[PDB]
Amino acid sequence: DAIAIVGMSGRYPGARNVREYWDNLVHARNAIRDIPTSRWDVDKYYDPVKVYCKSMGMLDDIEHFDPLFFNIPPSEAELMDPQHRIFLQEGYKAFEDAGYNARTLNEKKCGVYLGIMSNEYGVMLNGNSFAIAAARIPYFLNLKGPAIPIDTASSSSLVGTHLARQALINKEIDMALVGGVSLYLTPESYMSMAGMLSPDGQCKAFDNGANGFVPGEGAGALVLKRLKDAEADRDHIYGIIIGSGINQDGKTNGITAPSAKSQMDLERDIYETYGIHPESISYVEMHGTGTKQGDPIELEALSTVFQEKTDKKQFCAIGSVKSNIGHTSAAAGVAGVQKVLLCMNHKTLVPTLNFTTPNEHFEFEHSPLYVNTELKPWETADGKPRRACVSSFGYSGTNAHIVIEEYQPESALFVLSAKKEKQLKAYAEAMKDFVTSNEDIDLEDMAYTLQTGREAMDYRMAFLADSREMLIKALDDYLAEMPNGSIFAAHVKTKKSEIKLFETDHDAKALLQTWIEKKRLEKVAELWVKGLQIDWNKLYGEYTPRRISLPAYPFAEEYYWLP
Amino acid sequence: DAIAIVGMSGRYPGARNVREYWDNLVHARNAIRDIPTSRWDVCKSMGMLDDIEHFDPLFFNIPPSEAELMDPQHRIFLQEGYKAFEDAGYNARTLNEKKCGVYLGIMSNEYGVMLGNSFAIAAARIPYFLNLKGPAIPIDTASSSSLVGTHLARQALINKEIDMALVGGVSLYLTPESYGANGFVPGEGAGALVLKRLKDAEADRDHIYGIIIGSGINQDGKTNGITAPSAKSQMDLERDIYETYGIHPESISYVEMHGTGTGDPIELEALSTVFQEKTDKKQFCAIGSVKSNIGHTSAAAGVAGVQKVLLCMNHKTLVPTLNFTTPNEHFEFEHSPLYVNTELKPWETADGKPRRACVSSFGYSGTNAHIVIEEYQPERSALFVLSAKKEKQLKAYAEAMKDFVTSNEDIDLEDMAYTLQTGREAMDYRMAFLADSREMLIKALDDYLAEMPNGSIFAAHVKTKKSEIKLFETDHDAKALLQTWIEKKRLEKVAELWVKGLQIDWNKLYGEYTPRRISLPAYPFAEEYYWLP
Repeated sequence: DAIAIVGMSGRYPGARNVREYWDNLVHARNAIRDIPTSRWDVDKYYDPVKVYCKSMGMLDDIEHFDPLFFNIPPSEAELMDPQHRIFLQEGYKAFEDAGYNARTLNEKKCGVYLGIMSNEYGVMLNGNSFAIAAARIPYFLNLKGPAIPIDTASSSSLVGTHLARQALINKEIDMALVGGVSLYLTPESYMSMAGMLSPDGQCKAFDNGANGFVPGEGAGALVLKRLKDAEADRDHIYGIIIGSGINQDGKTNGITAPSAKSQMDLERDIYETYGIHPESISYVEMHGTGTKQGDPIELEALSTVFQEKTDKKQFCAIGSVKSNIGHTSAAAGVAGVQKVLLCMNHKTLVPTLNFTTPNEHFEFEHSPLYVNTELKPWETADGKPRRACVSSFGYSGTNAHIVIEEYQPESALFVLSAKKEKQLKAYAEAMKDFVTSNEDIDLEDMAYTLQTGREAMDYRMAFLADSREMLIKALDDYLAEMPNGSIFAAHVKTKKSEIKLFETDHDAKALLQTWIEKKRLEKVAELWVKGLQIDWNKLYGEYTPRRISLPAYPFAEEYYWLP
Repeated sequence: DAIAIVGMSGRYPGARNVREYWDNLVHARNAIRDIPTSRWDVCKSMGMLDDIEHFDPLFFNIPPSEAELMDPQHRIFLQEGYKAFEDAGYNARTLNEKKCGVYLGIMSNEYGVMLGNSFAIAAARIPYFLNLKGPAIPIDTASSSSLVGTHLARQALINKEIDMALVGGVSLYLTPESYGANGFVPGEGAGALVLKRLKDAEADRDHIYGIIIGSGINQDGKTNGITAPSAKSQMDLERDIYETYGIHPESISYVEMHGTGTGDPIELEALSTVFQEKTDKKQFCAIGSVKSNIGHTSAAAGVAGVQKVLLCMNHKTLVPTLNFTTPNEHFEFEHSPLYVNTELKPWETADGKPRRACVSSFGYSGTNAHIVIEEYQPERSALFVLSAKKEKQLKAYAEAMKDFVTSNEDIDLEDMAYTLQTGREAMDYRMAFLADSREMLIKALDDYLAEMPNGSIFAAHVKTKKSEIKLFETDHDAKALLQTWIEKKRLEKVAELWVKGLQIDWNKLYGEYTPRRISLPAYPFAEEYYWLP
């Protein structure tokens, strides 16, 4: 039936994580910049009549990777497509977002469905196949569901979502990691203009000035489970997928042109199959690429389908994050899904950009649809969960559309760890920022997530806190190296002898067990940082807190490029 | 539930089509040859396709100059995919707007680099040409690709998301750069299957090669190096399929192994262990690998193995696996359910049970597939018509038909005529004739090709005869006379008119015996050379 989204991670232009993404959306920020000479010299390719677009939504630090984290030799990292490297990182972080770690993922039947559509690095070099890109995560984490790359161009990551959903519903897998990654490394690729790109370097989605898209870069991942499992497992749930479908354009006027009729059939068939009335939908993240003949076709299709079922007018807001970040290609679907989930979580709609005058080939006034350009509350009537759709159409003519529904659910000991001390310090910084930004964080849920939803790695710190202010101060003291008697820290490999007593003696174990049961947190903390395995479940009696989303591992930022 | 395979087409080393492929398997032929300098200047061996440069772009409404810029993987699959539909007896008219998915195994980009050529487009060429409306997805899981695609198509069909699938794979080895058991020899190939729900295939009176009764896919996960196999994943994959679908290993009498000649002992042990969990019976399941004949055809490996199995079932015959002198030391056969079949022999089954077989396909990225196939057990002059887009191809079509009839002494003439009438598109160059036996049919095609006058043979180019058939298209008495003819047995008249362009309602030829579509030779494409510009 319903598929829960239980974890997410993303990296988009202007946004290193989904928190910065949300902040950028709320503030109507546009991330598109001129391409710098550190990528390639646009002057050497630019002609106005060659490339006619000089702009891109670009990711920062595409060369950065933490190969040692993944048991990969540094020299092999230079030979790996950065698409692979960046997805490996984001995919891993999505699992940590959900509160799953290597131990809890080991041997899981988790499918991996990866949207990917380009091979620039591998060519520049003359390991880098799409097959291997999709398999890196399963190899690392010892997953056992199928690992399949999907290249249906810009619908890839939504196609992958559809396949994962079907596999989950058929019980062939028990979890999925779905995602997409796109980079534009070369003037040659990004180039293919084919007439596709905007000379102004903006996706003017829905606007009469729409004249092509601006390429964008990105990487994102979602972790999916059947809703009944997610509820039994006490996952945190961002939203639910309640319908999806894929089809083809078939014969169009040129193989890259869209089909109104296919888009209508796709949407109608989904809504009929899954019993979804268009009146119940209040937002659609459109494919919305800002192409002159594409945009009106999309609007007219969707509008027509909605109007078959209702006479209600201007009840469904439409937008496209491509107006913020550009066209992120194989990652486009996952970027749109994330935007929708964030909007649902905060009960807020955010502006779509670059919209001055409606496209002349479509009349909005008598449409179910309207273009939302305002930051505003996402209102819903009565009890009802919010619902939204996401569309993603590819140049090869394979289309996808999904429907998402809002999910409506019925002293603490803080521990942190990393593979290197420098990354522990970066972790503490990330947590301090997060807590600073999130004044309402539930401290007991946060601690419980750090205890049970993160792997205990070799460099450790821990401390007690009963409030946000105390928590912030401990992290500050840790970072400033300023003495604080409630902060503990150690490198596990250095403390083996100091812990052995509690691992082998029967009365020591019984005293440790008693300590954990009577919540003697200072004692548990000192021993944990030294490497002692703590049975965290024993800390909790009648009441067990819940896993929540927290910042995920701060990878080492080591540069690797062509050998 | 069950998925029917209603069409196939294939092009492998030494075999231009599935009929030659079968002939080569029966005779234990090995297609591996030394790589010639015309490919590159030289492992010096490959299972190679012939004339990989050849394409018929005009047939596909593609400009000849575009053809040079198309990855021959795309071109060749477009041809084989099309032909699979014609094998099944479907044409552009009957496929138009069908919800048919396309799932294409493909794992290399050599041409594009040497130089439109994305995997996404490769999968979309057929849907664009035929106006298909199911999703078109390329699959790159390396050598398990075409079997992974078969699994996905099967699940979409079961879930009613599509009403037909075209599944296939294609691999070519174009560059030196991308290139007892001692490793594999690379092979080239392209193959396609057409799939439907069994209930639809029976209602539609399709011819059915076999049925898929179970499939699954999984991953190796963490192995010792990312290209190493996992015994445990292979076992879990097979066990899960057999349990999910209620399949007893005792019922299985052939397995087409992944069998790359590297890996081999892990595969044997896994499958043997799974079977032995459920049965004590010894040496009842033959194993083989067509990679011994044609090399490792990579993305196409799964489809090549499935086709071999279907062909074996259809002819109730097991064929030798090659290059086997002594068993791999790391596996003991004697007390195994499994035995290596090296004989051409009858495929025996007990008390009228359908034969069952499995096909395994494992990729270097660790995504595995396995399917289970079951044998399907089904419950006067004729008017032969042939047409092509050019006269030269019409002649090539007539030759292919004459060879087929010559080779097949038990062909049902009424089923063949029916297939030509209802299962082929009426194209601009036309011929037709009457025949009431195999001998007369062979003689008519011979006469046609030898240009010997024969009063039973008609032929025309449709664009040249327009004025001459208008008399029948619009008049109500003319339609009645035509309708009368489609009835008092004057096939000669129907034939003359058809070749000139008149649209005939073939259903009207049949009262309440209606023949059945069968497999016949498919379009003989123009063999035009296109390579790098």
